[PDB]
Amino acid sequence: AGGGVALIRVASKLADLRGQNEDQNVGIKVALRAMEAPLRQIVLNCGEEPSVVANTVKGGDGNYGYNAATEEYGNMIDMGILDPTKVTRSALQYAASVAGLMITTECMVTDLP
Amino acid sequence: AAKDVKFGNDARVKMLRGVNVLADAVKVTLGPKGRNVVLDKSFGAPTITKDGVSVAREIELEDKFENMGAQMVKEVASKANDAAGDGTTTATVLAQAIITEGLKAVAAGMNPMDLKRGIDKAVTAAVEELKALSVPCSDSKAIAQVGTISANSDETVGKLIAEAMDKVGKEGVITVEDGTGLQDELDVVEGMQFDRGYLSPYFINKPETGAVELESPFILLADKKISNIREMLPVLEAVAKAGKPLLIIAEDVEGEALATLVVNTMRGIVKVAAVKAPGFGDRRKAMLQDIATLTGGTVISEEIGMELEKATLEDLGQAKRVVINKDTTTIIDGVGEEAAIQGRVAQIRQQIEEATSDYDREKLQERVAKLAGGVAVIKVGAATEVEMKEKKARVEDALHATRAAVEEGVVAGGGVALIRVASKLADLRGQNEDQNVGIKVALRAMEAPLRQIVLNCGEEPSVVANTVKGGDGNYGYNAATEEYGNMIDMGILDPTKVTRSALQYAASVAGLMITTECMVTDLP
Amino acid sequence: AAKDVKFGNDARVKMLRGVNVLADAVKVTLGPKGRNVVLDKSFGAPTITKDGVSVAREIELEDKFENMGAQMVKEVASKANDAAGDGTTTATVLAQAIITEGLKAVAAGMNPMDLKRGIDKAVTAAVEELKALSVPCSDSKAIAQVGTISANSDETVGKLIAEAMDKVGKEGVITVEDGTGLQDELDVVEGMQFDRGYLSPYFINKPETGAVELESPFILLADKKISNIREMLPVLEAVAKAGKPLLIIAEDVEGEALATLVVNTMRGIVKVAAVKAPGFGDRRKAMLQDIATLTGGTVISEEIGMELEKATLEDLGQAKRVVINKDTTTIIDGVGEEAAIQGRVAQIRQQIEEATSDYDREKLQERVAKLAGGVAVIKVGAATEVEMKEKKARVEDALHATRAAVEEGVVAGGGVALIRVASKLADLRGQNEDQNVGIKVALRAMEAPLRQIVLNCGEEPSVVANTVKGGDGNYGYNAATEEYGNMIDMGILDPTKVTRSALQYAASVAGLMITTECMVTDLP
Amino acid sequence: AAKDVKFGNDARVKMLRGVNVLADAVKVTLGPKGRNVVLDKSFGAPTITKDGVSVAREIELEDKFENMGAQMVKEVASKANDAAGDGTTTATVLAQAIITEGLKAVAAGMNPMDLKRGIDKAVTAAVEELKALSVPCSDSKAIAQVGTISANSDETVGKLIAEAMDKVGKEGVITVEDGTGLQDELDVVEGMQFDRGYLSPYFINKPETGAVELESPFILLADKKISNIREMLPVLEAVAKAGKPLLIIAEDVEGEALATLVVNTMRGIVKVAAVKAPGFGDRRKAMLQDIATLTGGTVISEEIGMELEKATLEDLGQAKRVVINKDTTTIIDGVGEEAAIQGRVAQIRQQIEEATSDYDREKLQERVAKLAGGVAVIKVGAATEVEMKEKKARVEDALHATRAAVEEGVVAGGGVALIRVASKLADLRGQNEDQNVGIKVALRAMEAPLRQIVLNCGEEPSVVANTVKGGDGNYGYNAATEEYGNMIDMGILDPTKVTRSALQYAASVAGLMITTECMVTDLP
Repeated sequence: AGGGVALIRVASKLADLRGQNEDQNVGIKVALRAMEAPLRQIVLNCGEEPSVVANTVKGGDGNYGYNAATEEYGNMIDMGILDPTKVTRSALQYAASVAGLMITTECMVTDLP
Repeated sequence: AAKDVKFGNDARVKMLRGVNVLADAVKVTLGPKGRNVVLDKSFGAPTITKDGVSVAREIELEDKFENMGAQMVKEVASKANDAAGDGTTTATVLAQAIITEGLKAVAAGMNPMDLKRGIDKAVTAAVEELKALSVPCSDSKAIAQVGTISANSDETVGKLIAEAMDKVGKEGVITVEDGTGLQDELDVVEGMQFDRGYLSPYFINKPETGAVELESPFILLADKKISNIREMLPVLEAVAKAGKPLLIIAEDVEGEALATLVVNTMRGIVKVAAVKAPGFGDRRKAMLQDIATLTGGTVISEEIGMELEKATLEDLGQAKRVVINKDTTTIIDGVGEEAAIQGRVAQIRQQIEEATSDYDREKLQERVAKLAGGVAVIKVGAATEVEMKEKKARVEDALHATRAAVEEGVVAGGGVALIRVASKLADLRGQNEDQNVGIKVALRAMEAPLRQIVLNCGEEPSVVANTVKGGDGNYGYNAATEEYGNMIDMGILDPTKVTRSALQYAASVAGLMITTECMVTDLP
Repeated sequence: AAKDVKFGNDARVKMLRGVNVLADAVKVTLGPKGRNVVLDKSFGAPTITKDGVSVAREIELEDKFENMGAQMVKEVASKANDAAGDGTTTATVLAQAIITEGLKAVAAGMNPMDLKRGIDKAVTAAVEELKALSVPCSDSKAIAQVGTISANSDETVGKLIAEAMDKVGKEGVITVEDGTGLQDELDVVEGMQFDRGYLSPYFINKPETGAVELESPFILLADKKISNIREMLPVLEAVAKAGKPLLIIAEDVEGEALATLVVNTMRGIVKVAAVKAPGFGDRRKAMLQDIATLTGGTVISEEIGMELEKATLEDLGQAKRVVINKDTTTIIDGVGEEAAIQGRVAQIRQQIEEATSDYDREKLQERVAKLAGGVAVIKVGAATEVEMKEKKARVEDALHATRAAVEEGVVAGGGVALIRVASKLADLRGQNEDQNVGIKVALRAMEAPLRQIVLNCGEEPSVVANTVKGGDGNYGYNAATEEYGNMIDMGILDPTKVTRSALQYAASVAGLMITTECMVTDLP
Repeated sequence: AAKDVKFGNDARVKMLRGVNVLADAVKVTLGPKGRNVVLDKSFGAPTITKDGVSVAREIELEDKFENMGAQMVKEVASKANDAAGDGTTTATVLAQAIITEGLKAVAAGMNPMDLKRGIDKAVTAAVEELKALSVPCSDSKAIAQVGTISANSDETVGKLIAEAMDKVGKEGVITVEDGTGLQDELDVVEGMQFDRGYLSPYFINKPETGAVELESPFILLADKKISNIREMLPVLEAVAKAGKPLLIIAEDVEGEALATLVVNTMRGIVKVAAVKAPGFGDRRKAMLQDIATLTGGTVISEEIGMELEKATLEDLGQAKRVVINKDTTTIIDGVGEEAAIQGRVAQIRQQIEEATSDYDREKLQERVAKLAGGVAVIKVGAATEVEMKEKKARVEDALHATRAAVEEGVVAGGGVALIRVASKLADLRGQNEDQNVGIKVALRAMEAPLRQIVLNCGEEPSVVANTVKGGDGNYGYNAATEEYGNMIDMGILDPTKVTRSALQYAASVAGLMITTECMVTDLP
């Protein structure tokens, strides 16, 4: 289900995930909120309320989501808002990789201005 | 002196900056989960309070234009608080929301006068909707419930308020006093209360409550306007050598008389409070005569023959305790003959019997009610002096809230009445598009306070607001328990008068600010 | 006046800076190996002290907001010191740790209200754990041991306090006076103590202890709120010509009377201390009558008829010595006929035996206990005057420490009680993640004081902290000997009251500062 | 390299400043009473112009953001000019009005997407209203009228264009070039015009007129694409030894052949052009065969087995005069036997009456009409060169305006059509309120050009605009004569195409700029 609702559905499913350490739990919550973010950005571009739409989509299940183009909810597959699973998976994995590399960054070397 | 003048957009921008500063200072203390503001004191120990009234009182900005905007918002909030007993923070945040949206519209090119018309129409419709949504508080059960709610769910204050309003009536005068013993005491004593207050604010005996209180004071009654002090210099000297304070009420006190009264008050040698006589003309003279009988004194009338130099300590009226406030003055348990009061009530009621005009009948009925009903005194008793003072303050707050409730009922508190009303007024339209924009501005502004409360609670404002708007009636969001349902059952009650006054005063100040085009103020 | 307003992050950072400055100033004086702080003086000779109370007393910063935060921490630390007698530095460092960690968590994006909830829950659990860990100090041997420990391992002071308490009772009143001979002297004299303090600090005769002492003073007994000076002017003149000190106890002292009393104290012509009457109402009248009988004087009452003008020296109350502090006032050896004392105590006992209600019975029982117990005066003696002053200071410090011990027991001192309680509470949980993080913050803050002490000792903080954590019971690290063991047996004791009060006040101030969102202060 | 970014409001205000500078520079020349704009050239003599095209070309801002906003409005205005033939100033002022009002609305808080939707809806309705209001231009008298007023009220051009349209229909091909004598003569020659121009702007012989003009060209007709020079250099050497210009007609010219032909053109050894073959597939080959028959030459096609190497002068196409523009070219007097044209039109004719698919049916109609219609050339003569060149410019502008009027019609000029359409579209509404705001913005923006014209005329524009709105039909205000009436009767008129294109492109650029949130540009 495209339009950034696959990530919010996955985050809703994974809201019960846990880690070995409290910092791992904080990281999991960070990842879930980040997964929430793209749909919020889309509906902010649409001019609607981000949090209300995000919570409404979270309440639903399956491929039910908010259609940005028509500003009306329902099954995202039927209206034709399809994003390939590979696209979303690769985007999420690469964003996670770059963010993990950047969070652990401690030092830099650059040419002086 | 030289003045700095701003025109058009710049003045409104400065005004918006000032209002935003004041509203952000006072708005974090809204709701049960409201934050606290730390106020600096010259002594050294800062004061940390969750009361928005003190935060608004302490706010004053360096920039003149922003300072004046903040002062106007402060003045309207204080007027709302005095009229209703609460809602300073609610009035300020409502005003800020209306102001921001209206100034945005004005910058868009909207007509300020049409915007003000739309705001006024929407607020009038909101007042009508609030009156429709209110529930009566006539039965003693609801009175006790409201009194309990006001003082942090304490049943004791509720039953004391309920029994006081049963003994004296919903329209009677109820005053609190320190309890000698542990058990709370309620007694009814003769007395009256009028709407006239002190001439200048400095006569306040206790700055914490902003009111004037006297123990066993003398009562002075003059039928002429007091301007000269030499006339009653012997009277004040006799009062000072007697020891007991003196309360003077006449047509007016001003000039050198008021100046020397302030001098005596600030020096502390003589503590005397001045309050204008109630009413005007024949009604004023009749009320003065009634007060003379109540306190056992004599009215100093120039035309009759008595004069201030001729007044002696015997002529002065006497009471055991009086309370003076800028909005009203209370006389409690004045030493006077009960037979004299019986004669006065008999002559007033026969005057009513022979009266013809409706206005005179109503005024005489008000006089006889305020003369014969008396004052119901609540003696708040506890086990410790500090907890006695705390309980007295809580009882006074509960009494004010219950008075507002019995005057106008109670709506669902916690800022959900405003959002319910704004949801009910979705179809309101004006005669102009600018009026419709103003109406939408007013609706969003009424939405705002609940959003601010739930933002202080840390939850999402928009989701909670939409969930509350989805419901109907008194259904809303509870801030303390973070769970929805009926607000009346959970005890989150705000008097309809408080919300109505806050909304109306916020609308008035917002309209005055939107229709503002220029200033005059002193240079830095 | 114009005000400078800070919102959210900036205000919290300013408070963090101020608290950090004050805490770094005061924390270097923690522990036996604590450093010392140099304090400037206008005279020229700097004051070098290892006492954190003074270091806090002369902290005040140039930045208004940092000064506000530092003054909040100073006020709560002073409240802890007054309530307990010690723990100013511990409370300050605990507050700094909680504030720093809580501000970090708030900047992380979490709800401050849930953080404060978690802090309060963890601190309540810590108080319960401290109550569980405390050992009784009721018998004479533990009392003497605690007194010895408090007075720098001096057995004479501890044992003297031991028999003083055994003679007067653990709840009895004990005062310290200068002795004449070398040998210490203990005696019991008739007297009583009440918690009514002085009106203003301007009456403090000796600033080093912050108390008021009068040798052979005259006690005024008035049943009315002192407001006018002309009433007791003849009494003041008679006392001045007598030359003995004067003391007033009444319902309240305010206005020109208080102003002229302060003026006279500054001039020194007449030494007068202003103290309110104990209790309120009929109970206050009863306590005033008890004091009158104790001093042999007569109560000047409005209902009797005689006034302050008609008062005479022989009707005026007299005592050998009185001590006045902001928290309490003590009457020592009031000159009164013993027959009247036994008559009054007998009539109090028959009132008790005829009393019915539990509250009145308890009030009369405490009244008779304080009336009949008397005052056990301690006359500390030494060969040299300066060493006798030092011994008196040690005796009074040991007296406060032993009072705290007998009130709430003793725990393993040196900051290891907090780390043991944190080890016990490491399994605590809250209703939300923010509450859990707040509990962790509170536990780490409780860890902090031992780390600071061992850092002052120069050893490794974390290693010693974890080594003490691995232990159980009162096992802990000794700062002086740099080797572990049972803290109780090694002579390092802190009263449970001191630690509990320090932790509670640090938690309260930290929650108030974490929930702070806005400020109002005067511009530079 | 490194780039500076602006977001949200700052980007919009920068773009607004740039568009404001552009519009204030270009709109002062709007209307018959337009002001003068002086422009520098590095040569030494400033130029003074009253046309908006030159000012728009010469204008740009030093700051990158304002600059790029100016160039985007400039490029949409240039697109409007290229499509319609005029209207750069009207399109630019319309764009400025929409942009200003829409950015004000966006700053007010309305959603930019809904604003763009409303603007687009209003503009589509305006296009429909303009189509309804358009007066058809098909009569020869209407052709004379549009040619006259379009050429500064010069009627001779009106009649000349009239018999041009009479000879070669309304949709035929009409051209004007330099001529001899005093009289103006018209002749029709066998020719056509397809929509292919030069592949590179460096092939141009007459940069002043922007046309690759060749006198007696000798064209090449190669069906295959030309990349290198080996197979096509025999043609170059043949035309070099024959001394005739070469033109190139091919499916697509690429490789270094284009570069070397441009180089040889620069050196002046031989003039060589390059024009694409219109269409693609087999239709392009068929119409290339048609061109070969028209010019009497042979097509070089790889499908028929022959190649470009053996292309010689005797078996290749030739023409008398060809004008190559950027988008289309005109072949004039294709030399060749008329029997070839007769055979070709016959073959195309049976292609019509045995055509199966409709689309191909209309395609064959246009092909046969284009081939058999011919090209009409008009010859302009006068006394000296300067006035006949001025007449050349006037005739070219009149011909373009006549073509536009024939294509879409004639509406009232001077912005009367826009104000009339805006008045007629007063009740348009959208789905959302922001859409209605955008519709009102578009209506006021299309009101604006007439107001600007009146302001240039010296009169205040509000009264004139309301007076013209009060009227109906083509009634409007004549700026030149300072009076009202039927705008067509006074003759001041413009083609419907110009107004429609100006409105469309102004709306497009305004929506694009309204929806802009981020701007990326190089650092200063």
